[PDB]
Amino acid sequence: EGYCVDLAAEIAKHCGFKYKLTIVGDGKYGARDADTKIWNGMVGELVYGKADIAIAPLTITLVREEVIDFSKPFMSLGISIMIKKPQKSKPGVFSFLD
Amino acid sequence: FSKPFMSLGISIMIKKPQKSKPGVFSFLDPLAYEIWMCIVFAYIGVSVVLF
Amino acid sequence: VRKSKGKYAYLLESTMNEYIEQRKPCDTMKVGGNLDSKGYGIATPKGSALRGPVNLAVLKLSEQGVLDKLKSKWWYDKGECGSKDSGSKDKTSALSLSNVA
Amino acid sequence: TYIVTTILEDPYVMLKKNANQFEGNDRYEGYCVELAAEIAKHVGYSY
Ligand SMILES: O=c1[nH]c2cc(C(F)(F)F)c(N3CCOCC3)cc2n(CP(=O)(O)O)c1=O
Ligand SMILES: CCCCCCCCCC
Ligand SMILES: CCCCCCCCC
Ligand SMILES: CCCCCCCC
Repeated sequence: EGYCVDLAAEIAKHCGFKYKLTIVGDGKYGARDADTKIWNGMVGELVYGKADIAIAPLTITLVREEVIDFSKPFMSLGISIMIKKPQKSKPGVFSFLD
Repeated sequence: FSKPFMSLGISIMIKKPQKSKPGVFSFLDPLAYEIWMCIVFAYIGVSVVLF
Repeated sequence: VRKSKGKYAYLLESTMNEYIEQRKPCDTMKVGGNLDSKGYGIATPKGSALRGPVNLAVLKLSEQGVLDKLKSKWWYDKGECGSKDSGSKDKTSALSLSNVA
Repeated sequence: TYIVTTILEDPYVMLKKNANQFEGNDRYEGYCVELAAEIAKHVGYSY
């Protein structure tokens, strides 16, 4: 029970069908093999007939759209910055000139 | 439709606060103009009485 | 909003707010994040052969960092007031000299 | 050729100055105009 679980439960409501919350045995995403040239993860499961839909945050791109028709993104990602919270530093000497 | 080439959202637009350069006599703000004048008139009044 | 001077907060889209702040005399600014999430997109008649290759071209341009370059050029590199003092001057906690001038 | 439509009252497609000297799509300049040129170059179709 999470975000994608509720998303799939809401999608199956507007689109009536029978679905089973299967989990991928590899735990990876769409990655083209160097020499084998075979997909893996959810893309590898959908390209070889293992699941019907992938309710998961898959980053859409050019290498994946050529083999799996994606949909409109339900959320947008972003390369953000994280830092420690700006706590009060230790007041050094000459602090009366503030 | 194609894939979204640009994301957006309902944003808020407010007036940009200016620098708000304080006046030359900004240090006379904690006391009103009536207080400063009444102090001067009380200053000369006490001096004449003391003399 | 410019005449209210901190009394009217207009609610508009993100792209129009960034353009009206940069490509116009910047007396107003954008504050806060987007409330909802939308997205533009080029269209194609229903059942046309100009949807596949067109969709692949859009994803290719967005992946190669081209749309970010075009946005930064038309929204920031051509603003009216420009970016005066791009380095945001931190609010000095100390007392200024003009306050006791 | 292909017929392409767009809106004018927006910062995306605008009428560049000295439009009498130019003609056709060359007069229209803007961010959305550059996007149409790049897409037509990648797909490979005149418009
Ligand atoms: O489709 C993809 N969707 C992804 C979604 C997530 C998140 F949703 F944040 F869990 C993450 N993480 C971010 C940091 O590392 C741990 C998990 C990775 C994703 N990756 C691998 P990437 O492309 O190397 O980023 C994809 O390929
Ligand atoms: C506010 C204008 C008058 C200021 C008078 C300041 C007097 C200072 C010495 C009492
Ligand atoms: C916050 C510590 C400041 C130390 C300044 C030392 C100056 C020596 C001349
Ligand atoms: C308008 C007030 C002038 C005060 C001059 C200084 C008086 C001691």
